[PDB]
Parts: sequence; C-alpha cells; structure tokens
Amino acid sequence: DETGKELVLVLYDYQEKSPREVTIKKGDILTLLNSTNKDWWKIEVNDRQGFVPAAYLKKLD
Repeated sequence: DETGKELVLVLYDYQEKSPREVTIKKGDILTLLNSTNKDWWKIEVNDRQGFVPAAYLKKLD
C-alpha cells in the first residue's frame, strides 16, 4: 500500500468536498489504500491520502 500493490485508474476528475476527501485527476493511476466501503475508497495522490468516490475509480487487476 501507501504507494505500491493495489492501484486504481481515475475515471473522472474529482474535487474534494469534505475535510476527509482528496482531489484527483482523470486518467491518473493511484495507490488504493482501502476499498472496504462500497461508496468511498481511500487512495494516495501526491503526498496525500484521503477518500474519493469509488465510482470515480476503476480497480486495476
């Protein structure tokens, strides 16, 4: 994790809305840190970790 193993493809741009969210760019390949919640997954982008919509990411496997 925390940069390595499970990766995800960002399907659409996403602008953070809550203090626990992060902003992601469409077309980015990022580390999937936690996919236990159906609607909200934690990922890493740059030097940040936070949630974004699960539907806005595709799991790469």
